[PDB]
Amino acid sequence: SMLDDAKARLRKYDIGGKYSHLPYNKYSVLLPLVAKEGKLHLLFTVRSEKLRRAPGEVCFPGGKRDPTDMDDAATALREAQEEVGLRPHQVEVVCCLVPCLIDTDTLITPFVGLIDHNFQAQPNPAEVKDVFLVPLAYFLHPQVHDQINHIFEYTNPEDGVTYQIKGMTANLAVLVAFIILEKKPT
Ligand SMILES: CCC(CC)C(=O)Nc1ccccc1O
Repeated sequence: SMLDDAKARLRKYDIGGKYSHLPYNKYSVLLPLVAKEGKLHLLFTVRSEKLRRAPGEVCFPGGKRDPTDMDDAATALREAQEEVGLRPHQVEVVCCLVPCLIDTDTLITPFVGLIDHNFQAQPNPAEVKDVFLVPLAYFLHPQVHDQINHIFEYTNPEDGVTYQIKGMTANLAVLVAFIILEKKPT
């Protein structure tokens, strides 16, 4: 099937725990895959205008590891629960993609998760101003804008609202699209 095909592709790129013990400042992100209307979508957040770091920006759910987390995947699941109400029975963590090195002392680890069809987002307004879906196929032919720095613009045809997606978030989206959608009969 569509969902079984996605997980089997993703598993070939799983690095597992290989880099997880290194002595960095540690953050995790969850890349949430949702099936709607016969196609795969990614779920994004818009960060609250009140936050210290990157207020108003598009990002995946995520945050800083804390002492309660059993491992890096637990960080990503805790944060997703707090930000959008995703419960653990509603997500299957399929793999761990290549981590992102920043600022010389920080390592951000991305996990891909398959989301239950009955999940409905409950944005926590102290952390998240908006939640939206983008079809995975968009990231193969994006609408690009140069700020020189590449910025994707996505307009939701439901309401005509435009979102800007950039940086690590945009890079990870393209990576997941390539993994899952390259070389497929139509
Ligand atoms: C903006 C939220 C995101 C959560 C994973 C974050 O805090 N990133 C980050 C961490 C350390 C240095 C720079 C950064 O952008």
